[PDB]
Amino acid sequence: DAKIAVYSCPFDGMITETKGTVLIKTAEELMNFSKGEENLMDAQVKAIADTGANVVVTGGKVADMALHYANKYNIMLVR
Amino acid sequence: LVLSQNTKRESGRKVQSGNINAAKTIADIIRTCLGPKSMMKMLLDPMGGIVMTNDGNAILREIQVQHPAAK
Amino acid sequence: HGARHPDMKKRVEDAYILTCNVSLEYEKTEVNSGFFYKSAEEREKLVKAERKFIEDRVKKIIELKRKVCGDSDKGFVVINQKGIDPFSLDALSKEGIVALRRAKRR
Amino acid sequence: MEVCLPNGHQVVDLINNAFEGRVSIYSAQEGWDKTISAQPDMMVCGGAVVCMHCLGVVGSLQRKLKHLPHHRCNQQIRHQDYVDVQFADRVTAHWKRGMLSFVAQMHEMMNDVSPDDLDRVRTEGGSLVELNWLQVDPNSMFRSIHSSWTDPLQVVDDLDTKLDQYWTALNLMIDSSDLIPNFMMRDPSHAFNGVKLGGDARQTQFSRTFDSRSSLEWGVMVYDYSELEHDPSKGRAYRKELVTPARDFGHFGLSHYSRATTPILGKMPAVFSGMLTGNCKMYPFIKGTAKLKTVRKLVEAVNHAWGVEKIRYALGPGGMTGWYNRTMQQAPIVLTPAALTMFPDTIKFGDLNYPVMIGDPMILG
Amino acid sequence: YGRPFLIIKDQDRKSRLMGLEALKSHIMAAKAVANTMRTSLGPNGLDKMMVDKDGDVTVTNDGATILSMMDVDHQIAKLMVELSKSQDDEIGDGTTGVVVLAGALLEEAEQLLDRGIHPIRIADGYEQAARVAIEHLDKISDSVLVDIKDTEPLIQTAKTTLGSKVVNSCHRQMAEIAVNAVLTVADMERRDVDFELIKVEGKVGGRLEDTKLIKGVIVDKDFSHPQMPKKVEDAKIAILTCPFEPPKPKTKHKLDVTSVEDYKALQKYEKEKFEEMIQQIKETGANLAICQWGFDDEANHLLLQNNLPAVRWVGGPEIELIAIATGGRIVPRFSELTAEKLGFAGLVQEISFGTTKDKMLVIEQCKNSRAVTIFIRGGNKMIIEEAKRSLHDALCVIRNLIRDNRVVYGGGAAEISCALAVSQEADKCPTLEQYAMRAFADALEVIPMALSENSGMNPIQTMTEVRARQVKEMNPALGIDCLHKGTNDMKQQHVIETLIGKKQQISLATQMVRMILKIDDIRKPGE
Amino acid sequence: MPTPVILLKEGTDSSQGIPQLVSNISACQVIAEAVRTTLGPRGMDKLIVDGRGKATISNDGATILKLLDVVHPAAKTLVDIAKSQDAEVGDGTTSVTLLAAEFLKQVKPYVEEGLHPQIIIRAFRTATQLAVNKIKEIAVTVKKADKVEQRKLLEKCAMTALSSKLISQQKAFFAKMVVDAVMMLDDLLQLKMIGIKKVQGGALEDSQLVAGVAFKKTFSYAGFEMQPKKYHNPKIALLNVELELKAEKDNAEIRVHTVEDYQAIVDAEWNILYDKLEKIHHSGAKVVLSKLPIGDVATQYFADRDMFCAGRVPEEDLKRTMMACGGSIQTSVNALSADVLGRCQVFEETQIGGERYNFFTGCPKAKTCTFILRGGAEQFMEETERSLHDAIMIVRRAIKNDSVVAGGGAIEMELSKYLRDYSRTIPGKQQLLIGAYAKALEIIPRQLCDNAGFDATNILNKLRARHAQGGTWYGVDINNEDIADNFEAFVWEPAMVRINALTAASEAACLIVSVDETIKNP
Ligand SMILES: [Zn+2]
Repeated sequence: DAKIAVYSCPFDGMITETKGTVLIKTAEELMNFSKGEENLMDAQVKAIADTGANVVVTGGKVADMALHYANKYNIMLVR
Repeated sequence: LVLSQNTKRESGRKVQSGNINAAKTIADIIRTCLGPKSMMKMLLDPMGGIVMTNDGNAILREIQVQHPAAK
Repeated sequence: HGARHPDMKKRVEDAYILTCNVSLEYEKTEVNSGFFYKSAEEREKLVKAERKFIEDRVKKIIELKRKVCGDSDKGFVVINQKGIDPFSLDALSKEGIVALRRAKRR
Repeated sequence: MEVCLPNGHQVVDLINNAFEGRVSIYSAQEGWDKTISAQPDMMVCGGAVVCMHCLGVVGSLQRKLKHLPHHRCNQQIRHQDYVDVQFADRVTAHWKRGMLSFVAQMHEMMNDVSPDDLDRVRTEGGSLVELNWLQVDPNSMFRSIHSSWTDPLQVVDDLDTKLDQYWTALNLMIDSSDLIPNFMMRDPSHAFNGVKLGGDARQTQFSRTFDSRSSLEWGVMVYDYSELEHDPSKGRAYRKELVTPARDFGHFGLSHYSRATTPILGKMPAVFSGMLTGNCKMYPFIKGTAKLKTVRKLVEAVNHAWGVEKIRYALGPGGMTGWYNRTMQQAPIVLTPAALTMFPDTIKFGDLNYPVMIGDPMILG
Repeated sequence: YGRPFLIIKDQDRKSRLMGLEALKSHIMAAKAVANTMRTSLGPNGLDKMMVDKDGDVTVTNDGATILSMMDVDHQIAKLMVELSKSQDDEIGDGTTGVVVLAGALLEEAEQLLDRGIHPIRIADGYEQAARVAIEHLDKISDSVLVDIKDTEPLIQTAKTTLGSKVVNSCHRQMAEIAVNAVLTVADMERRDVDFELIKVEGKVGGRLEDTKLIKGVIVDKDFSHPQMPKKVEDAKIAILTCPFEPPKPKTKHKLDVTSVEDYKALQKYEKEKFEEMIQQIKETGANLAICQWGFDDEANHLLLQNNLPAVRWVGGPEIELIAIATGGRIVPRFSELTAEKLGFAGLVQEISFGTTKDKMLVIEQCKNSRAVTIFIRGGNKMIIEEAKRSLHDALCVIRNLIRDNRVVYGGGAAEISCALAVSQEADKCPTLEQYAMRAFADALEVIPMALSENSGMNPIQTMTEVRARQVKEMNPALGIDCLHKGTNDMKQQHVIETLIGKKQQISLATQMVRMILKIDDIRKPGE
Repeated sequence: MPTPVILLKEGTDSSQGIPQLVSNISACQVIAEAVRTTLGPRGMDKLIVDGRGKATISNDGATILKLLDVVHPAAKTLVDIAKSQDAEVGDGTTSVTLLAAEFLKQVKPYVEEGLHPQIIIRAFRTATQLAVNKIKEIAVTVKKADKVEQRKLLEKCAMTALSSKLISQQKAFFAKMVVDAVMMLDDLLQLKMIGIKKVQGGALEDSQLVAGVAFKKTFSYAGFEMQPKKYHNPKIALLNVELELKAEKDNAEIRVHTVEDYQAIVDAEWNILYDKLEKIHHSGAKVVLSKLPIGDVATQYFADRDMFCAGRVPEEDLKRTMMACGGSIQTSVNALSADVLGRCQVFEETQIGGERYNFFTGCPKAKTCTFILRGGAEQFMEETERSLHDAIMIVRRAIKNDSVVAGGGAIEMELSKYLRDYSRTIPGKQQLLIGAYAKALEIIPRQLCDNAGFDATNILNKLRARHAQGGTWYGVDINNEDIADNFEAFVWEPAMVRINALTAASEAACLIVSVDETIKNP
């Protein structure tokens, strides 16, 4: 029973086409940002897995942690 | 390098067609030249003069060709 | 030219027509407007905000369509002289809306 | 293994290659593909490959390396000592691509002309194509800071081939129809000093180079031919006699004279080689001595990364410093595409008859 | 029918040589390389001088270097070139004759070809002959496993390995130089040793005898500040990476100063930071500091202001050589450094080694140190360069000896017994491999002939006697009286060599010549 | 000045018919002669050097053909076949060509007669069709039998596969290696798994197969020598994420007023990798491997903390490694767990040929090994690999199919006799084609005896005669220079190899036969 995931979307944090670069003003944002940067990607891919999707497809760019997460979730990928 | 070193060869239907084409050319350049209603043709010699005659032979007599069957 | 989506209806019995030229492709405003954020959460919040303008644009039509084509039988078609966002295309797609982009000015 | 510094010659090409955006760079993240920016681990200079952390020549082009090879690396090089050259090439790379895309639009719009309008303009004069400068490479670093120089390189194959094609084709359409570009200049030295900048053209601060200290996002600059365009005493006949390129450059199909642009992208005029040179090759109008300063930190880097006998070993007498100063005198030869020295000298119409403005690149009869 | 046709582009300039004519052609080429190298072997051998494309020169006896410098055009030659390169980094010298082994074998191999004999069997027998050689060789092999702390088997072996090199002037010293060097840095628990732990350092000038290994590390750097005192007795050492400047977070970072007090505090901080780390190191109790990167001229003086000399712009590998030799650590931070991480040594002193030059820095560490350097002085740059490679190579064989503590007296005795050992089998060979046997055996014979010819004696009058004694006697310890000493007991003459050296050597050679025999046809593109 | 209109572009060449067709037949015959000597236990190998000057030796003709940049078109088809068969089964690609040309060779005299090609290939398809099934009939399995270790035949297959390539005297050595090596490959069965290390120098008989993974690769970092190089029962850290202070992290400008805030920032910069390292040290691994570079500073910590680390690792060997110890490559240091942790019996790192290698194996649960290929010739390395790979892929097919046949040309002679008798069955024009079909068929031993320099005819006359009744697997012996049961002599080949060989050859000529003219465009 194959659960196929199809995305013209590339497998990366949805890059806003206009330039949002992180700017910080205090320290902890450094700690927080990349951690959450990881954290929500896990939440993104989990939300996918919550639906039981076992294979994901795209031609677009794949984020390494994202596939790292998919591998953590026993998921299949297309490129 | 084998046979005669820049001597071409040809064979078969292409050849036979070529002769036919060359043949067909030969007649038509003259097909108008016969009859009491014929035409009369004027020619450019190699050596400056002018010849006008209906008799095809002289017309052909003044013809330089490369195709052999034409010759 | 034709629709840019497979789910797009090839044929419609009764057509209600949208003639327009304003882009429903994304656009970013004419002024240099450099933004940042500090959170990747904002990054996604910045994702949704950017789309929202076109989101309303298409939203105005769909309500109108739904204000217009409350009946199921009627089919709704759109024509743009400029191009159309795929997300907008999807927006119409879920509503089964025929739309066309990039028409010659005449 | 032990490694040696590259010779000055290997540097010169890498310099020369850099201002053509064609430097081969090796990175752990991306390998040798520079589409996606990464910190350089190996680069090609001349025929050789060098470790960017020790600046010892770690290989050769023929050797077709797949990796930064293991060697006794001083690791004494920081990124900052060479990032400036890393800056110019990627900026060059982005610039040519934008320059590539722009000409195609004019060429596209040139060919989308119906015969009658060209027939009408050829006889009557008037605007034929006006490409909205708001459309000019709107996502690159020379138009908006939503981009950056680090941004992934727009993937374009046969870039020089297509650049050669579209320039030559576009010029022939102008050459055959003697049309009037508002984006061309008889001597790009004028673009920086001597021309009038009109209205909104005036903010321009010309760096004349590709460096991080420049603010390289800048407006698309073209000449203001509005006075010519709407002038009855400068109507169709007068412009044919004076304004069209072939008056000053010679006929595009029959001239070696380079054809240069207004500062379309990054406030940098382009230098297109003449058709009779065999190709229409594009260059930014940048002096070689400004090219050389891109390495001045690295020269110092070697000064404190390498021993003198090692430096003298690879650079010869004088080491890099005398080389650098010597190369500075030889930059007009060694860092100079000839096309930047092949512009016409007998000038009839020129560049100083109309101000440069910020506006739409356009062509009229 | 008959008419021209294209199979490969440039078919005109695709030349092609096939079969025996090609075979011998390669043999002809091979002999040239052999004859190129014959003179390069042995204490009486004479070494070659290469000229670089950029006009530089190099005189050397290491054939690997010779070929590495050699620019041939024949492809098989390059195979020989890399072949030696493969042997050298595998073992070392012996390369003095490695190729010479191959071609003479090939030279005689053609003799079999001249007998029409098919290469495949010729490939076959020689390999069998090769296996024959080694199992004979290691049987008659001596060992230095049986030896006590190996002080002067190695010295002899080093003495042996250096008699082929021009550095033989005082080679006894250098023999000692290496053996101390290797034993210090060796892992007997491992049977290996990394050559990185060895720092070769040769600066021109002085005599060859002025070459001196340094139980420590030498720095091609002077003092960070000229007023800092040249000598330092105590060696409380600081090893630093973070250059002595304001730290700058390498993510794109910048401050946006607005008001007066904004300026002042940073201006205030600007000096305040320097005092901090100046305090920081001072509190560590170190005596000397060293930095990989830059200094600020200000804090440099301030660092001089507290009698704590430091070193700036220190190359990577050496710093750890400093660290390990001191046993010291590498800290990237001021705060996180503590006295425990500090290096200690016996002595550090800069040396004005040049009469007219800038200077060098040496660290005469006095505790145990797994890294070490050798300092070479001498009269010519190339002479330095010859020494380095020669010295470099001598290290390997002792390393090679570390891997295997069983050796054989060199001087040509070893293989001599083998061909005899080979020959004895050749009678119980049976057929045509029988011819193959004596062929390779006859092939093997050349090396002593190379020696005695380079000895200027009658090669054959020598070995013929040499065999018969090793025929009459069973002692495989009679080589060539290379230095004209009436004793053939090379064991007493102490001319010795590791088992592997020859063992890999000929075994290497066999496989190559196998391929050499293996090919028949070549299609060369026209240049 | 009128001119006749040309048909196509000037110089658009055409040549049609018999003379056109035969030219390729000669051209194909030209091809084989460059490969004629090649295959055989006493066969041959070639060296070809590019116009670049990089020489290349080869014994596999397909490799040689790939070097042999053909300009004739029909020949390229031959070249293509090699790739297919090489992509299928390997050496005998050598043979594959010879069958192809020889079939064309004997057909050419009948091509002399203006025979419709469609007749010709019709028999070929049939002749091929019957042959395969007859081959299928005489296929040999062993799992039914008693005296086979499921590996013994594979060992037999390789020696047979091996006893032509450059290490032919070390087949009995390598055979065990690869058979043991292929044995660990279960069950993905792709070749990318096992690494090959063209380690320079050393005797090829010293070339090593390690029941694990190692690297020819490393790179100088600061303390990279300083940390211990022995790890007796280590726990394995495998990182893809780089380790350096935001060397290549997100593009980000920052704005900060208070100097101390700026103070705090760089600390926070360092606080990251310290936190990362804290994850790493607290993880319990001692060896850290990464495709990305490693910050020198962390290496000091690993070196200070008696853990090993490594950066710039190839992605490939990382996958091999993670596959080997079963550990999992990671990008998030926080989401770490010991489950993703490799463990090996031991870790080490060794010099070989001057080169800095890194050792770790003994992991009992690893479907991947690696090949240390000692060898003093640069040219040996790739060529052996070509041998090494070729051995691997075929025996994988051997594991794939319990189908073997004897070698030494016996099959082909066995085939020819069978068809030859079958030729009597069929009357008419086809019979000669069958007769020729069998006639070209026996080429294979003939090449052998040539490459052995033997009186193949007398052998062949002995061969066919003894192959009338006396036994199927009689065939050429090189050393005895005559007939022998090569099967009991363990000259054993997977059937599919020749099965595929003839099939591709059949279509080869069939494609070849199907051409009447050529058209050239500049
Ligand atoms: Zn380096």
